[PDB]
Amino acid sequence: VAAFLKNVWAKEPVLVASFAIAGLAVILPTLSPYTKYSLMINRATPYNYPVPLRDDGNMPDVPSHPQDPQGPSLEWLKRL
Amino acid sequence: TYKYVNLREPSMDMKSVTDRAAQTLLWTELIRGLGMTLSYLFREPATINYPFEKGPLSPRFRGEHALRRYPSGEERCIACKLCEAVCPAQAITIEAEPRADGSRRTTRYDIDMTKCIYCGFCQEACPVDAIVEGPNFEFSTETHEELLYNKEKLLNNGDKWEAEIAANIQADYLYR
Amino acid sequence: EMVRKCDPHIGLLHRGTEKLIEYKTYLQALPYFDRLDYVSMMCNEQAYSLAVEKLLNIQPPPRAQWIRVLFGEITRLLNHIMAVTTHALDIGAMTPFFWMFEEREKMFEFYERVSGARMHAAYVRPGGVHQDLPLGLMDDIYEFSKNFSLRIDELEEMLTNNRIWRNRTVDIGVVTAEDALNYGFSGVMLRGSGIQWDLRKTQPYD
Amino acid sequence: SRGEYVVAKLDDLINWARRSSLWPMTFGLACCAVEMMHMAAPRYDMDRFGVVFRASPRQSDVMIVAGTLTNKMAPALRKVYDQMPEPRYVVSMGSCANGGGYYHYSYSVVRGCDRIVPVDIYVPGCPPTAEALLYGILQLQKKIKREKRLRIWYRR
Amino acid sequence: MELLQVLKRGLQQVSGHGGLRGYLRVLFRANDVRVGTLVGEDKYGNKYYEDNKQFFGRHRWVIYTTEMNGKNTFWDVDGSMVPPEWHRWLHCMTDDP
Amino acid sequence: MMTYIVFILSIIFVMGFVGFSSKPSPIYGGLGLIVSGGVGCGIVLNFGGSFLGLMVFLIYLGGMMVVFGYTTAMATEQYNKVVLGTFITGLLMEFLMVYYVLKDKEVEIVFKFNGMGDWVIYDTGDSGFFSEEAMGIAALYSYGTWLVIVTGWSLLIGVVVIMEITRGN
Amino acid sequence: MFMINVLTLIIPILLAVAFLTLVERKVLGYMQFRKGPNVVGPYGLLQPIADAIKLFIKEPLRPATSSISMFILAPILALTLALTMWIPLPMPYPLINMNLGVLFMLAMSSLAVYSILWSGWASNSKYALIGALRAVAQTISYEVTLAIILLSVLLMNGSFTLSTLIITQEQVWLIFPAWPLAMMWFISTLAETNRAPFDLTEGESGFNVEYAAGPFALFFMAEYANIIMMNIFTTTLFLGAFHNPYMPELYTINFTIKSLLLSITFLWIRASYPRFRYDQLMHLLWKNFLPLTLALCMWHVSLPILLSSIPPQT
Amino acid sequence: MNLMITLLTNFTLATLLVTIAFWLPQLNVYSEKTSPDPMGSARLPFSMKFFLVAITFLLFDLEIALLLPLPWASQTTNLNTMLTMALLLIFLLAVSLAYEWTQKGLEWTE
Amino acid sequence: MWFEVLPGIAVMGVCLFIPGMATARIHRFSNGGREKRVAHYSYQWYLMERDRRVSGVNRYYVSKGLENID
Ligand SMILES: CCCCCCCCCCCCCCCCCC(=O)OC[C@H](COP(=O)([O-])OCC[N+](C)(C)C)OC(=O)CCCCCCCCCCCCCCCCC
Ligand SMILES: CCCCCCCCCCCCCCCCCC(=O)OC[C@H](COP(=O)(O)OCCN)OC(=O)CCCCCCCCCCCCCCCCC
Ligand SMILES: CCCCCCCCCCCCCCCCCC(=O)OC[C@H](COP(=O)(O)OCCN)OC(=O)CCCCCCCCCCCCCCCCC
Ligand SMILES: CCCCCCCCCCCCCCCCCC(=O)OC[C@H](COP(=O)(O)OCCN)OC(=O)CCCCCCCCCCCCCCCCC
Ligand SMILES: CCCCCCCCCCCCCCCCCC(=O)OC[C@H](COP(=O)(O)OCCN)OC(=O)CCCCCCCCCCCCCCCCC
Ligand SMILES: CCCCCCCCCCC1=C(C)C(=O)C(OC)=C(OC)C1=O
Ligand code: SF4
Ligand code: SF4
Ligand code: SF4
Repeated sequence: VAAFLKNVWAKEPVLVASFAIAGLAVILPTLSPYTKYSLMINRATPYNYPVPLRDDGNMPDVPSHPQDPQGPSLEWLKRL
Repeated sequence: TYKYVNLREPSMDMKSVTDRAAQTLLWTELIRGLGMTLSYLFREPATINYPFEKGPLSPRFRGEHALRRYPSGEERCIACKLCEAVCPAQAITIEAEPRADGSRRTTRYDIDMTKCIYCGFCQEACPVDAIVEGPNFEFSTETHEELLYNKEKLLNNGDKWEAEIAANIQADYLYR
Repeated sequence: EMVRKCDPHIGLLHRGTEKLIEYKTYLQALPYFDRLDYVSMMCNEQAYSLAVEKLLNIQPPPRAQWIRVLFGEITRLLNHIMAVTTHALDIGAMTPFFWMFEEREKMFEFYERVSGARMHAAYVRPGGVHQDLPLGLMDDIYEFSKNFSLRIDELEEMLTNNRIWRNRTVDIGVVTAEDALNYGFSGVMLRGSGIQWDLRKTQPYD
Repeated sequence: SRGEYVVAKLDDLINWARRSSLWPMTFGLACCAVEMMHMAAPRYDMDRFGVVFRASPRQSDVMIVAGTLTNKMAPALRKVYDQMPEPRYVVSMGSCANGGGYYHYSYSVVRGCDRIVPVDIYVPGCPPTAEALLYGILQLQKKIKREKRLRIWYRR
Repeated sequence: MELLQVLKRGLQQVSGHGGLRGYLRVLFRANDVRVGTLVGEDKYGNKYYEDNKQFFGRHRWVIYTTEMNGKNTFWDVDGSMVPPEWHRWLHCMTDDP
Repeated sequence: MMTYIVFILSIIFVMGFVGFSSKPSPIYGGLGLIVSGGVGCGIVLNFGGSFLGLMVFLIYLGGMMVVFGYTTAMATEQYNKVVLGTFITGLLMEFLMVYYVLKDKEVEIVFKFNGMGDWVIYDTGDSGFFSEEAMGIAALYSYGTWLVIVTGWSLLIGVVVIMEITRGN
Repeated sequence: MFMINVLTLIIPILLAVAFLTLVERKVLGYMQFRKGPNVVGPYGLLQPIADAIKLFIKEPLRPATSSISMFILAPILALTLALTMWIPLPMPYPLINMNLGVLFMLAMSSLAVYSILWSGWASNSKYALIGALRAVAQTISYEVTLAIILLSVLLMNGSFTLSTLIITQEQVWLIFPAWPLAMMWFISTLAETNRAPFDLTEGESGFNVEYAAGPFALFFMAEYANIIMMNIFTTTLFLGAFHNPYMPELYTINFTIKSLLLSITFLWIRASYPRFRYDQLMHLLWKNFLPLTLALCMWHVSLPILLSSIPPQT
Repeated sequence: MNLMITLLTNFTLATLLVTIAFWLPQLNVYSEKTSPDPMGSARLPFSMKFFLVAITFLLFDLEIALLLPLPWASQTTNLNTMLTMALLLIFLLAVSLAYEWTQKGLEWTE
Repeated sequence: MWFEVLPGIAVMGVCLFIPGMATARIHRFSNGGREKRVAHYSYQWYLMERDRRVSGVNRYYVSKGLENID
């Protein structure tokens, strides 16, 4: 188990490097703490129009202007 | 008394193994060959500028054949036929007869420059230093028949190249 | 991709040297041996001279013997340069051909200075050598041999450790020792299989 | 007149183009091929004259016969000569190709390569030095320079 | 720096051929431009130069004449254009011109 | 006549199909199919499908018709009335169809076709800051999970199958 | 006005090809301890003109071709595909700005093997056909790794647009995060254009043995244009330069210098090593380059996700 | 518009160069040549190795066509699914290569 | 010596500098002293056509600013 790795790394180093890179690529995104940042960067990109909602009377969370305090914030993106 | 080329076992420790694997993955000896060919680019080339510069030669050089003369105008060949006897390619044809004053002189002396192997046996078998192999080598012709020398052509070559043939003989005759 | 049969057809350079030798004297037959192997001139001359001296029951003077061995070794350098560089040129590497052909031209200059001809010297003759060495030749030989170590080192740097070069040679044409002996091989072909044989060590000359 | 001047200048142009880009093929038969290789060495440098090293037989201009032409080799030499595109030139190197040389009276040697192919330049020697073959190549260039093809075409 | 020495040597090569006209003349005739000590000249007009700092082979050279025996040799130079008394010196068979 | 560029390209497409479908020789059929594929990629590009046309050039022509001509070079050793006859009659039906289309601006063979230029069917709006076909293709890894799975399995099985049947044992 | 742009693109390509022939001869000469051509002109500056005129007044071979159609068509395709792979190259502004210029280049490079196939089939020699088939197989087998490497490199770019490739390298060179891809890409482009140590057709019949000297020169000119184009593409991919939008000459001079250095590196490679065997280069590709290319492709897909560094789509 | 103008210009320049390269020595009247491959009239031997490497290239090219939209597809919101599908596709590429490797598929053209 | 390869490399460098400089100068000249506008997506093309329609000269690089509004 231990001498096998040394022998196969002395004999075929290209395959050892390929399998190691593959294992890193397949186990690292599940372990890194920055994948959620990629998720909420991709979902916060404004491709299409933010269509407004008709004010019935009960939406305290929805802002009435872009500069209003309520609403989603991208300060985490500006700092990171 | 003998040595063992290519009988070096490879070491199997981790240092040697990682060195060989890094040499495999990063192509070290290929960079070595590239770099040394680059170093050979920045050297002065060994090319001489022909025809303005000529390669070095020696007084023993064997080029075009010539017939010499004594320092009184009399030609040196006395028709002894040793040069045509020693010629390994049979390139020399000699015919002789006594001339008007009874001297033993050739009436025909042909050398086939397409048969001759330029071996210099004739100039060393001559007892009177009559036939020589001069220093000229740039005598390429456009026709086969221009390479079939008679007596007149060889005498003209001797009269043309005497001022160099005599100096080469003076430089070399103590080694013979 | 795999070769099943090789039939080498030769005879395109059969000049008929032996009959012409039979029609001439020994001194006239010496340049035929000069022109046999046109990269190993003085070695063939030395073999002919040794055979004729053996039949004539004479031996050359010691200085002629030392001159013969020195020019045989220069001839060996010429032959090995030509063989290795042309082998690499046929495989595909072309730089060492020029790199060692410069030194080949220098050795040709040595030949011309001692004999008057660059290739076919006709220098080694039965009984010794035709002419003595001119003054100042051995200093040039010493300088050339002083730099030839670095020349061999640079050829070895270009060729030996290359993976592309060794991939074309590591397991090609493996010969066993008994098959090398039975097929009449000699020299480097015998020595590459491990057979410890050398005519300069086992049956020495001058 | 104007036409003779035009064809003279065009003849000079095409002769300069042909003589300054001579691509040789070499028949590596014998000793003289080793001397050809020594002319292709760094010292003499055949390439610097526009004369490349070992061009293909299907695109070469000058064919060099360096060595002995035996009876078993002569039809192959003629077959190679016939496939060359025009303008083609032949240079004979050394005594074996000039007239037979050492092996002139042999039973299996063609007495000169001019019995098989037309030959333009004869280089004498055994072997002729690299200087001598370079001189022969430059003399061939001089021969190409004084060609008069377009003037002959205009006058006919 | 040491590039200025190389540039200055090139400028003396331009000046040592008697100006740009001679420089271009020797450049297009001999395919070379370096200057050396004039060893001598012969009856036909060939000029023989030497430069002992160059390596063995380039340390002696000849600039051919432009007319030899009634033939225009401005571009048609020949290796057989050297008389024998200078032919012995040029091919390094001797040290004395 | 410049408004009829896609129509002219379609005419060249069907003419090349008539030419290679007459079967003169397998290599000439391959050459005609290559030309027809290039013209069809031109049709797709002029319709707005840059990615699909470049897929046609990269995979159909540069990657697959190479294999077809490569196999054609390993058979059909190198060196008619029927070929010329079908080529002539196919050209005749094609040009008769073109004349009947352009003379009356309507035609019916199996379905009803209209002889106006094909610029009329286009959409008058813009797609914003993206191309629609690229987003549709890019949704393969997010939406088409099942399609990816079945296509990749079929490709691997095809590799296994080709290795199986060419062995001979 | 646009035809002036087309002409000033395509005529300097031919001029650069001829002087590439001269430069390669001279550089190989100076690397082999000798000189290149210096007799025909001042330092050989007139050698390509003389060689071109000689090749264009040479006698044709006049073969017994099986098909004169593809015999004509193969140099047509070779020259057209050599000249058409320059129009989306940013210098720093491409002549034809393409949204998918990289994949357009891949399509043209994949289409380039039909010249080899048709030149092999048109000649009556069967050994010429076998050599053409082997060359085609090597070419497509290296197309595979070209495509995978380009796909994996483009994941740091975000699109197929060639002009964005300058914007990506505004901070650092792309050879820093993708140097194994750079080495494999360089070797794959070296084997793509059939150059040493992969030029098997010169080692022991070419695919164009029966072609005349003129069409042979056209094929060789197309090959050299392919070499220059590939080196410029490699420089754009991995060695991007600083582009001032007010002074485009800075980018033009910078990438010209870098691409000339890369082409001189091509000539440097061609005179250092022996040639490969056919099976040796097939082993080098299918068993060495391909698994590492696949591993690095998976690594460069999964890397920008875990680094929160997805490049912008537009 | 400009693209097909450039394409036509490149095509007509190539065909002009080819026409001049063909028909210019045709105006010469050099000679008439009779001329009466190492193999004389042997049939081309069918090799399974070249066909096998061609088909392997075709199948890998198809999976490359599948892999091509990854730069566009990385911009999706469903990043876990896209990453899993991409890794699965390249893993299937690797598995097909390994199956070709183990069953002596890459043999004598390795 | 080795610096004699430099004339050929210089001619090649000039012939490689020519197309990019010509392209940049032609784009700047033909677009009114500005860069050639990139239209990769239909929104940028719609802005192109709107600017061409608002120019009043049928020419997309003749851009009018605050001098047009009342
Ligand atoms: C564009 C920029 C410049 C590019 C370079 C240009 C200059 C250099 C030119 C070199 C010479 C070129 C001519 C020869 C070309 C042919 C030879 C050749 O290239 O062969 C390739 C050789 C061939 O290998 P091989 O054939 O020697 O392999 C032996 C295989 N057996 C035993 C089966 C025979 O090597 C490769 O293919 C390797 C490619 C590059 C690998 C890069 C790996 C990067 C590091 C990964 C991580 C490693 C650590 C371990 C894991 C850690 C994980 C956290
Ligand atoms: C799980 C990770 C992700 C996996 C999917 C992605 C993979 C990416 C790389 C794809 C590679 C495809 C091709 C693989 C072929 C392997 C089989 C093989 O070639 O076996 C033969 C070889 C011995 O060679 P031979 O039989 O002589 O063949 C002629 C060449 N010399 O045999 C060998 O050389 C031995 C090969 C097997 C052992 C390799 C061990 C490598 C270990 C590296 C460290 C651990 C990495 C983490 C993953 C776990 C690996 C077990
Ligand atoms: C992008 C840039 C690309 C550049 C490409 C070209 C690079 C190299 C440029 C040229 C370099 C120098 C060339 C010099 C050639 C020789 C000139 C000369 O002096 O020729 C003399 C010769 C004989 O003259 P004669 O009258 O007989 O002499 C007796 C007087 N004592 O007379 C003759 O031979 C006749 C006249 C010949 C004149 C030749 C002039 C040079 C031709 C160059 C062609 C290409 C020019 C550039 C094209 C692209 C740019 C526009
Ligand atoms: C209506 C009137 C016009 C009719 C048509 C003619 C058009 C012009 C053709 C070119 C000029 C005609 C004269 C050609 C040369 C004649 C003089 C000559 O032979 O000069 C020799 C001289 C070099 O001397 P050389 O013998 O080589 O000496 C070696 C050194 N010891 O050589 C030199 O110094 C260099 C000679 C250079 C020749 C000119 C440059 C090449 C040709 C350029 C134009 C054609 C090609 C254009 C580009 C095509 C694509 C590559
Ligand atoms: C033996 C026969 C002769 C062989 C030699 C000649 C033919 C082969 C060599 C030339 C090959 C030419 C290939 C042309 C298509 C390449 C793809 C293409 O056009 O891409 C560019 C562009 C798509 O990119 P994109 O940026 O999205 O478009 C602008 C978006 N704002 O797309 C556009 O800009 C689209 C522009 C309008 C549509 C153009 C259509 C061109 C004509 C049809 C194909 C012509 C070639 C036919 C023959 C193929 C080979 C046999
Ligand atoms: C428009 C036409 C331009 C001229 C044609 C391309 C340039 C000439 C290439 C000639 C050439 C040279 C110089 C050359 O050196 C060479 O050897 C490698 C060739 O291949 C055998 C050549 O074809
Ligand atoms: S040099 Fe030799 S072959 Fe020539 S003529 Fe003299 S003896 Fe005869
Ligand atoms: S050996 Fe001398 S003297 Fe005797 S015939 Fe010959 S040239 Fe004359
Ligand atoms: S002429 Fe002399 S050197 Fe040349 S091949 Fe004949 S024997 Fe050898």
